[PDB]
Amino acid sequence: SLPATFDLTPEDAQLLLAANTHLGARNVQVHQEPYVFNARPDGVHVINVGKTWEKLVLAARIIAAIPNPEDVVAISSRTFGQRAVLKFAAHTGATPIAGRFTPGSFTNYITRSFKEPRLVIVTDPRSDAQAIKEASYVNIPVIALTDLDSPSEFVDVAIPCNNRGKHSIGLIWYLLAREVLRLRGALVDRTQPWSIMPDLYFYRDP
Amino acid sequence: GWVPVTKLGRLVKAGKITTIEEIFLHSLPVKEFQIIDTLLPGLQDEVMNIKPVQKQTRAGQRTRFKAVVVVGDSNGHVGLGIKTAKEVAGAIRAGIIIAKLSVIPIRRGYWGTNLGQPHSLATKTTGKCGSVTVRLIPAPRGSGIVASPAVKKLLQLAGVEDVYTQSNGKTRTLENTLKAAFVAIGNTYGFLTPNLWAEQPLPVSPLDIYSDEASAQ
Amino acid sequence: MENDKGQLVELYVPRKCSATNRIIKADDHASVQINVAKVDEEGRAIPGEYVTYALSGYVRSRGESDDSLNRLAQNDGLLKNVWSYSR
Amino acid sequence: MRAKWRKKRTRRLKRKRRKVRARSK
Amino acid sequence: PKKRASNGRNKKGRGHVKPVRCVNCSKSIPKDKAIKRMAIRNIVEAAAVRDLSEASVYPEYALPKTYNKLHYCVSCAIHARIVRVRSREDRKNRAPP
Amino acid sequence: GKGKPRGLNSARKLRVHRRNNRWAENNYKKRLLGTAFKSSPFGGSSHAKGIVLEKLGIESKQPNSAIRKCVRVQLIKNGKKVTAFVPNDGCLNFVD
Amino acid sequence: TRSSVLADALNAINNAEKTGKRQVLIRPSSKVIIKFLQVMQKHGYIGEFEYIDDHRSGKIVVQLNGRLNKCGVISPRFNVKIGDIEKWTANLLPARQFGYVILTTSAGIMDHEEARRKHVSGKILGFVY
Amino acid sequence: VLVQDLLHPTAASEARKHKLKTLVQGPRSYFLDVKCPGCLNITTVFSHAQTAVTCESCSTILCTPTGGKAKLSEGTSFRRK
Amino acid sequence: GRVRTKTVKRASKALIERYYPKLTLDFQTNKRLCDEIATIQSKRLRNKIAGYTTHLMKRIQKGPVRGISFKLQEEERERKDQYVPEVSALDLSRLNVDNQTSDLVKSLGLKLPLSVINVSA
RNA sequence: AGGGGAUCGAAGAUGAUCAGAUACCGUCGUAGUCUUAACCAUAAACUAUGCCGACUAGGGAUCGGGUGGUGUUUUUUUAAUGACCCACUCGGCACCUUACGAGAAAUCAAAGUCUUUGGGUUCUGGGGGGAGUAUGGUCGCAAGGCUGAAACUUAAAGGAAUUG
Ligand SMILES: [Mg+2]
Ligand SMILES: [Mg+2]
Ligand SMILES: [Mg+2]
Ligand SMILES: [Mg+2]
Ligand SMILES: [Mg+2]
Ligand SMILES: [Mg+2]
Ligand SMILES: [Mg+2]
Ligand SMILES: [Mg+2]
Repeated sequence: SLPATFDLTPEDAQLLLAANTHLGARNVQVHQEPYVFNARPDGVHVINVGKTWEKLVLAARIIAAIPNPEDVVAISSRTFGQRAVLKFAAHTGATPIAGRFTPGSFTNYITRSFKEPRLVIVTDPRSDAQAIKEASYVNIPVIALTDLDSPSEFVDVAIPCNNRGKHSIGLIWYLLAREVLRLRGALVDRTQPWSIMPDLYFYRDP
Repeated sequence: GWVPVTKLGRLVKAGKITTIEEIFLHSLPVKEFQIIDTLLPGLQDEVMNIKPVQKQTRAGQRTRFKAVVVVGDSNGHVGLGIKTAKEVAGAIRAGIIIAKLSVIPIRRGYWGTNLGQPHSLATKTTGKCGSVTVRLIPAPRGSGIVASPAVKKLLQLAGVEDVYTQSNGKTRTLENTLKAAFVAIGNTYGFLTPNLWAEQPLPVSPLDIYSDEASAQ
Repeated sequence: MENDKGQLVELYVPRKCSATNRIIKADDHASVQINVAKVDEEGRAIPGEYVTYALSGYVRSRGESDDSLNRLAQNDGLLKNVWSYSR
Repeated sequence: MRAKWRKKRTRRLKRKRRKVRARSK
Repeated sequence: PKKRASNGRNKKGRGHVKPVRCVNCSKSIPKDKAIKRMAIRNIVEAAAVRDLSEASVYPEYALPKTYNKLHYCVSCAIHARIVRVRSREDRKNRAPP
Repeated sequence: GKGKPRGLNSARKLRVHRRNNRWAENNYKKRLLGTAFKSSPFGGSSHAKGIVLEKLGIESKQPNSAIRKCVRVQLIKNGKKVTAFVPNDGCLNFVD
Repeated sequence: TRSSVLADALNAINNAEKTGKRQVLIRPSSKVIIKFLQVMQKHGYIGEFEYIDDHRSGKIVVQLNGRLNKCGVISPRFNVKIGDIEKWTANLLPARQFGYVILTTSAGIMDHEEARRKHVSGKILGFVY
Repeated sequence: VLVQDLLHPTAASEARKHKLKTLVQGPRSYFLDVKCPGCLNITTVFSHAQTAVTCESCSTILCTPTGGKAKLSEGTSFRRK
Repeated sequence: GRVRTKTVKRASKALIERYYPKLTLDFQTNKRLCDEIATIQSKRLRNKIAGYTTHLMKRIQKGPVRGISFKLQEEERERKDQYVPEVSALDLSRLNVDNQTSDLVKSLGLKLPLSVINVSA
């Protein structure tokens, strides 16, 4: 189906290993076992990064299939993903919601933050649980940046990645944006790396 | 007049969606009763109960009136609406809106041979709300709606000609009984039968086809 | 279904969940339809051309959609070595 | 009237009914 | 109706545990249902320590402590504000502090 | 198996259980005991005849307040005394 | 103790089907179970099933196509005449057009329509739709 | 998981399972040839013996029964099968 | 005793929203400019609104005030948001990897400059 | 019926309190509390949840047994064994989350796999009282237990939850 130049190139694996996206939780929940390439001594479970790359590319194909990019919605209440979702918003259509989700954003058509998206990407199914719950009320597919412990309820596409490291969250959102742009007339040639680096997606103190 | 605030109402107003069956097929949530008014103009309503409910207070009992409303064309659609309000007229109007917003399809079928148009249900169905269980059984032609007046009126508004009804529980709780019946008729399109086993190409929703004139900027 | 002399009489023929083959009801608002853009040479989206799946609200409410979607996408060639039959 | 005390009172009436009957017997 | 899954006690697998006597009123209490507290007090005070350090041989000798496990009936624990009646959701919380 | 036996050969148990438990019904108990013939003013019949012994003024139960104008009757076929209401405005004058 | 291996098998299939499983294990796999599964298979209510041979009573893995609404046992196996098959179908089957009542006859284990056209009758095993 | 090969489970999963609860139940026990300190006569010892198994030369002990696998007598060598 | 009602707080909020450049830190000119940019039916209410506007401008001079967004602060919001380091933090500083991760990359069949290390148990 | 009879303590005494107090509170105190040999056979004898069997979801802790780590630890420095750690497994007392599903709800992994109603089997209930009364029988030294109505009377009694 894929040609594939879409295999995990060793420079992309280089970024994923450098962002510690493979360092998973110590308690894998039963729907997240397929994404586990063995534990480590001292308990950390390694995520199979190639499966992260395949799920990410599938997620970007789902995003690219959405006709209007502005009704792709990306959610991150966690600060570690707030800049990443905003940058994903700036580079794609990607109507962003960073911070509080304001219960009633998908229902309650009279709220000022009322959106009617075609797809929702969340940084954390635990922290953005209200948005996932509201998605299940109005037929919205959900992609989520999931660790091995995060729940998979009403999550259709799970990208297996570290949910704790800001580099991991910033990289996955940056890679998702890069792949989405590659799969349309915005990053015309797939071989050469993107001009902007994964760092501007990372949260910064204070 | 009416200016849509949702994508579905915007498409229905523009005429890109012309039947409510597309809304059923793609499970699109309905949040504006003007969509139902546009797509099903021949929709008749009926108030089935107005009973008061009271709330004890520091000073006496505050009374509101709860209206149960059933809408439906006699050709395969009904809606149920429950609304309590200060005034009976207000509860009735808002019940009519809620009833229209909840409009569901029903699967009508043949009791025996498929001669003519469907006249009954295609399957035995049950619904439950509170203690009340309402069971609908397909009935032969000319049987009529063998049901109590309230359930009979809901089925008449649905378009069923012949049906058998069995009830259990405190059926005098009218709102529970009507809800149980509304569930049972809603289950008609949930029940999988061998003539629905055939695979289908899984169409594309008009929310995607007409995404251009939806989501107005 | 269809009457004596043809004439399909169904208000509509509902969609079926691409995972469990359950009928997706009109009120199943937790059910989703997922479009995956088909990709030509050198990685392009081909708008309006999707591989489509439908997931029942039950599967999503059971936390099974991600695994089910892995299996269907792999069976359709979208994924390569994500889902495994034996476990 | 507590149930166990009504039981106790009924045992007293029964205990004396079975004595007047034995007496009248 | 039923108030608690652990009816009011901690007994699932016994039938009979043993009685204990309330320290406040001598009421007989199944030992698992009794409200138990551990009073660890200074043998003197929180304020006469300096006096006893000044006016005693054996500089800072031991400061011994007094240990006693108190058993309370439900009534005496509530009336002494040891357990402090709680809301429906908050009574399910078993944490001490 | 939700209680009751289900064996193909448990007909005796089921019929005896039903026999035992029909005694919990009011009508079945009364009919099989023959209480209408035995313990009832009318010996199981729909109507009876009697002689007016005396006119009574029965004070109605609360919250009502009225004199209900009944008669004590001694039944011809039994000799039992019954109280019968005399229904209408007046009509106690007709009874004597 | 285990009293009906067929009741246990059909319960396992029902509870698997209701939760959405594509497969189910069955133990211990009588031949009546096998014939019952074959009647469900020939009408499309299950898929392909496998008999695992342990040396005691075997097991079965059944593949499920998602089209089974309910398979059940009727215990006790009531004696059924020709003329009271239709009352069992009326009591058990959702509609007159689809669904099958499974019988065991000296002509074999079969559905009620094959029983009608062979003009044979017997005991009732169960139903499927 | 909702779709899995019940006929071909992983060997790791089967090894993890109870002996009665694998696809076809079987024993996790084995038999051993044991060579005693004294002589080189072959005696076959069950893994979960329950007998204080002795030989001809060292006619005292080779294994001590336990609640599970027997323990060899600290001076023997053994080979499975 | 001097808590401001939402009518004052909302009016001052909106005034800062759409008139921040025109406003100052001085109440005298702030009330003189409330006269022309807003229609207030009372001199006392206008004084309160301009006083709370001046108070929020004083707060704005030291860090942003939550809920209040004007052009002069949002432009420097994206100015700070577009910060890009001179060298990556995910580029190689000399790739420390342990045993299971090394098995991961070799199962993937990718050749990368790894460096296997041992972790104390 | 013997023995024992420290303690506490139906009865009783007595001091209080109060309108009264033959109750709560105080001090005594027989029976009893303990034991032996016989009785009795009842408790909110409760998980108010019969037993046997199968299946349906996730998790961690814990008790007993087992299996496996070139895993720690003391004893000669480490062998082993013990104890502990980790990972599994069978059995058990339970717990937590969720609500598939159930329920009137409270709530419930059984109280689920029920009008899509059937795995086997035992017991019990059929509005509230009268009444666990009367009568007969039977057991018991007795207290009492088991079995157990009716005449009559009545529009409610009751369950769970909501607002006050
Ligand atoms: Mg209470
Ligand atoms: Mg007990
Ligand atoms: Mg029975
Ligand atoms: Mg009893
Ligand atoms: Mg009981
Ligand atoms: Mg235990
Ligand atoms: Mg009755
Ligand atoms: Mg009764």
